[PDB]
Amino acid sequence: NKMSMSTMNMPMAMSSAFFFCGAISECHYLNGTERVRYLQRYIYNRQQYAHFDSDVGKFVADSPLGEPQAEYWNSNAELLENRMNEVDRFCRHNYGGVESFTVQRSVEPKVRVSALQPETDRLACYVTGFYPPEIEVKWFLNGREETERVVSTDVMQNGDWTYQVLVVLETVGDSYVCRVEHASLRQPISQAW
Amino acid sequence: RRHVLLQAEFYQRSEGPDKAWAQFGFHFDADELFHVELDAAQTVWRLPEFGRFASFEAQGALQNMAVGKQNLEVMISNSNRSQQDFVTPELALFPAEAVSLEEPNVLICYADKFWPPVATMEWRRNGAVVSEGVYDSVYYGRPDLLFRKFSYLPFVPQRGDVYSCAVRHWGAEGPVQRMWEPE
Repeated sequence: NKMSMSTMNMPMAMSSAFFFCGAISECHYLNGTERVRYLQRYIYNRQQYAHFDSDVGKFVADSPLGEPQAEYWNSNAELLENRMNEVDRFCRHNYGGVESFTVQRSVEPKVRVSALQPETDRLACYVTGFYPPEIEVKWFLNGREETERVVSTDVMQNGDWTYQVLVVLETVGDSYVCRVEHASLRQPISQAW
Repeated sequence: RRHVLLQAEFYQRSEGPDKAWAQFGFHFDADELFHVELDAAQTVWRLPEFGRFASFEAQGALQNMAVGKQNLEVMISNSNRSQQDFVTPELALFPAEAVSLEEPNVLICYADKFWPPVATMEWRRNGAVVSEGVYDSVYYGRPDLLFRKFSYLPFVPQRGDVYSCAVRHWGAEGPVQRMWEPE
């Protein structure tokens, strides 16, 4: 499918240096297209000066700098009609165009269990290469979920549409399992040690 | 439950020295779908599979860039050339996969929480520059209006090798760097 873009509105004109100006056109999806919110943010340097929210239907000044611009854009009903249409021709169109490989993207985790120590004090469960980032990684000792001695890093972004996480069990007939549940998997992975 | 698709574009310039930059890209959740190479008018998909599933007319981004650059000059004036303090990056260096001696892997260098979005990454193996097969991302936004950037170095883990990632942020006194070595 052919993705659509959103135009930026143009604000009215009223030794080393650095200047930055940007715009972010956001589509917020809850239960897919059932609830859709368009937000367009206008930023100068490190501050947002104005936005449009489709739930509001008008520009809102976020700083004194944007106050003149919100009122200038808010005085033009055709301009406001244009922004309100972005919910359909930008947000809904693009959702239909990319849902198959974004919302429905599925990449299976790889699970490795290691000793860390010199005697063993800790078991590492390394889980790598997965998408989406939501994942459950649990340690079992003889079929009983451990929690007390369990330390989890945050799920880390690899930046290439994959994620990783590390779950360490502090511990000393013992059967340890790292169990991984993920949307890519029909069945959880039980990595024994 | 919840998803965000963003079109994020920025236009920036320095004086002393004089330089200009621009970026136009689409993002889904924390990850990049594509950016447009503005000099060549080409849509560059983050993963080649995206480019087989979908398309984007990059000429549209170039039209936005002309508007962006004009917006920049108008907002510089409306603000009486007000400027913000720079924020220098935090660096993390970590492997993509489980490290096994002699198994090809990828080192990730993540520069985070910096502004403005102008930073270069240089990789070193045992203190020598390595550049073959390196991928650098474009600048990804944050809620706090700071930026982050990824670099990737293909490598083969060996006992006693040390790696370093150094970031040069615009206007900093020098590079900040982090080292990594295998287990």
